[PDB]
Amino acid sequence: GSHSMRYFSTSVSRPGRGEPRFIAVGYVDDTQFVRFDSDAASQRMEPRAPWIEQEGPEYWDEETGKVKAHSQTDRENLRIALRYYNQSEAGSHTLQMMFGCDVGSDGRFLRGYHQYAYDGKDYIALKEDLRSWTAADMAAQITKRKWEAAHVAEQQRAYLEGTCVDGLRRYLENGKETLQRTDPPKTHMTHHPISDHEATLRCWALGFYPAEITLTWQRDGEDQTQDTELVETRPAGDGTFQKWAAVVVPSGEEQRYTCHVQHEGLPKPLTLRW
Amino acid sequence: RFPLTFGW
Amino acid sequence: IQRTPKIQVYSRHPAENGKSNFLNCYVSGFHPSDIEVDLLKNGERIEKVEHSDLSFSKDWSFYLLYYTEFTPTEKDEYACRVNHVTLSQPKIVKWDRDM
Repeated sequence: GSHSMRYFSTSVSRPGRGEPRFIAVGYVDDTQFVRFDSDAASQRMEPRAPWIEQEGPEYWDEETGKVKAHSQTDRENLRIALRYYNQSEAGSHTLQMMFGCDVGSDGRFLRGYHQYAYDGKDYIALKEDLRSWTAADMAAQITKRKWEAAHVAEQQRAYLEGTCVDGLRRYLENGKETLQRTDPPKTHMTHHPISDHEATLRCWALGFYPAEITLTWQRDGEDQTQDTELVETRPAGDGTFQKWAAVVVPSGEEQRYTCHVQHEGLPKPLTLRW
Repeated sequence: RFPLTFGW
Repeated sequence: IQRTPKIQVYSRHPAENGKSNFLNCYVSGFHPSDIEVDLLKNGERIEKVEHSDLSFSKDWSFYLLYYTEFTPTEKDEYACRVNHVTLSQPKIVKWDRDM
């Protein structure tokens, strides 16, 4: 059980029609636990997972503090952005940020992240060593100079290796029953004739957590990586996930194909046969 | 715990 | 700086007529974040449809889950309708028990 904590933030300017839209969410693994929305009436950081509600009014105040501050910083970042590339104040622009830390099973620091996108393209990110940034263009160069001059990294490195992961453990302990159990996929296969010369095998996986999953289709034991319709994994909307995989099969050959399923909630990987 | 962050 | 959404329309649990379920429309991998998403019952858009909070994958592209509590029948038609700048005309996608 490797684990991750992530925050995502999006700010979208509305030239003319108000301040930027700002939306922030947090995740332990594929479970969202908190959200901020500037448009919502509550104007606080809000819970989205039963267990984070254990936290005191202290935590709510301070988290609201920070997400609020960040949203203001975004407002200015959007303004600065236009200035850097000389863009119209009439266009709508999007500003995104990811932050988090990864721990292994023992609970110890693996990885830390802090990266940004402007208009959906990489802008600036903290390198893996956590001591320098990677800047995607000349605008982001300027941002980087400031950040080195300001010695921002020394703070981020420490925060990630220190407080981020400490926060990760504590959430994992608190939201135990939920975050630490792993739900396995209920699997099955369906058959859908489409002509007199061909039929469709579709392999399902349902009710699984976490979202990480591999569906693979074989013929005679030979991989079929090329001839396989695969859907992007998708949430049930009850905290589980779903995926499926499909192959067009020459009528009479259904028995030549097998379906393979890997998921860390399965002791053994599965072979499914029609 | 949400991050502290800095101006571009 | 431009990505068309992937649309998926599907139920939470395996569909059984007369049993209440949830109709879900998952949009994913799009950009920018402006998106309109409707759930239709026989072509008539269903009113109280909710959605997750805007988030995004590793690659910066966005995803949203829209859902409503519904009771399918073997008579009723259900669909997702979607628009986005990358779409010239709203996209209707029919819910298929099997996909």
